[PDB]
Amino acid sequence: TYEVQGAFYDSIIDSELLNAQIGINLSDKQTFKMKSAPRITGARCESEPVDVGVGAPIVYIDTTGEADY
Amino acid sequence: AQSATIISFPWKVEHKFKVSSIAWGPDAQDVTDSAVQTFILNESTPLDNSFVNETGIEVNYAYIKGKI
Repeated sequence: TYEVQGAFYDSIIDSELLNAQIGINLSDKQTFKMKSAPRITGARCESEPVDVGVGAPIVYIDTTGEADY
Repeated sequence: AQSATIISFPWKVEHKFKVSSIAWGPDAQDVTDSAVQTFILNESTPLDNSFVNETGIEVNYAYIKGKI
């Protein structure tokens, strides 16, 4: 989790003072969270105890991250 | 084939016959039976009877004999 600081600067203040960060206006403190990578937590095959015939075997894979694609 | 056979059936002694339609389900089964139907073979209405092959000692329910 990072805290970011916004700012603007003009030619009035040089690179030096920019490094010092005095006279340059600064933003209020806001911290943002980094969404974790897609994490796998459990992989397992399972179905009902097959009596006869062909039955569908399911695949149970468990993930615990965060994404959209 | 919906038809089974008893190869040596007792003679003159009746019998109660039931046929069961056993099913089978994924977890278990269940059976529905037909109504009882008793029958006995006698000297009335046999068929497909072409097994009378003389052998010289003809043992029969009506007589036991030996012929040449």
